[PDB]
Amino acid sequence: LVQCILDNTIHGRIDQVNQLLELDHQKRGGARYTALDKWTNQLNSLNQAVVSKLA
Amino acid sequence: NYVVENPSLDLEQYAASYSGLMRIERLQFIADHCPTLRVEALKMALSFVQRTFNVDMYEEIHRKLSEATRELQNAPDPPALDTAWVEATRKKALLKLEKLDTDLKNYKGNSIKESIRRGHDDLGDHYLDCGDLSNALKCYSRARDYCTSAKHVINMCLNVIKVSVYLQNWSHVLSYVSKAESTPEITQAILTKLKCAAGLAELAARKYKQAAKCLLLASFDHCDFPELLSPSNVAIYGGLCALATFDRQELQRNVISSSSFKLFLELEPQVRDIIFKFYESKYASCLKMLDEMKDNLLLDMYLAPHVRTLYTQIRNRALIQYFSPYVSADMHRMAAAFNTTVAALEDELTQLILEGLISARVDSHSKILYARDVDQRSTTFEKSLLMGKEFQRRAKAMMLRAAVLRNQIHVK
Repeated sequence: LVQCILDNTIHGRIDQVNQLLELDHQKRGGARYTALDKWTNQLNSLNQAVVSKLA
Repeated sequence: NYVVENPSLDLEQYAASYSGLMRIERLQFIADHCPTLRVEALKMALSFVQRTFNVDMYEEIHRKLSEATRELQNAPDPPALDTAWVEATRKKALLKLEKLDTDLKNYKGNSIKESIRRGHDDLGDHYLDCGDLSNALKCYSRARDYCTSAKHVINMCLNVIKVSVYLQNWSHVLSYVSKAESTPEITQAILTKLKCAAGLAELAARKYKQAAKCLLLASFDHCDFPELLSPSNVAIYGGLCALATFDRQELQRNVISSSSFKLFLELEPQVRDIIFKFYESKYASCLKMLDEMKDNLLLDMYLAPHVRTLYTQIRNRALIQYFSPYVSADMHRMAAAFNTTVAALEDELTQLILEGLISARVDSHSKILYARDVDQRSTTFEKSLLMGKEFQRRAKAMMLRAAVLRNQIHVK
């Protein structure tokens, strides 16, 4: 299991205390909010830099 | 700033593998950095430096050996330099050097470019043997002026690299490697030698990624390369740099595809086993053998500070790779994956979290390391609200700035 997870074949992680293998189901299927957040911060900081330079 | 104590270094093999001024420098480094063995190292160094008519470094090594012998005469309670060596060596060296100079300057009156280049290369070799670095550099430069063919350019590059290695002018080494590689349309394997030189120069300049990449392309067919670096140390350097910089998939791909580092790891089975345990999550044995290689190569010509940084990076990467496949890992088990204690592992994990690239939380109650997987939305909303507050605050500030300018407000 460790070798498989190291090879990125398994999208999951191991709980050795309880002899357990927990997989990240990643059923959300999103990652659009990450792009939105990057777009939000980069351009708002871009706007702040432009306003400071223009004044 | 350096110098440690460690036994079990094999002086004979390490001295015989290298040869030339490189061997002299390595023997001097081993003697100066390894006490309780400096006696035999200095004796062998003086025995070999007497060969090929050295002058000043011979005086330094003789003084060091005399001091060491005097030290030996007081602990269990100094050799003569045979100053006739000065006379005979100086006489013979002067005679042959002036004969060669006369021949070369007569050839300069004959005006042949290739002959002048070859004579200047011979003069540079003679000066390097005599212990004249700057003189050899000037001879090799007057040779570089009179180049005719691609092989002449290659020989010039090799000579300049060899000289600047001793001069520690690694910038010249890198420039000449680039010149010898990029120019002539990038059985006789010269590119392997050039890549070895570039890799060693980069490692001496505190570079690990590009140095490892250059070493990976070095084929074992080169075999004999004693003027710069022995194949065993080349394998050690490549393995250490790859372990420190290349992650698991990159490690596997490069080592397998190179097919020459397979042989190199065959020469050095310790590094091969360490890399295999790194891939197979056996970091305890990996790091104990790493400490063994530590004590073994702490007195290497160009390794010590670089290898210390490499080992720090190696242990950090080992911890990062070990915790990565787990969302809730017991710190007892993680500490048992090495000889470290619970407290030291906890401190190292805290330092890694502070630096980053582990993304973890330390539940010190049960000593379990929980990975951090935070929802993007909660972080996104928090920083978006902070941005809006900052935008409003900057909106106020710019709004304020228009006040002092429209109403002409300033210090009189």
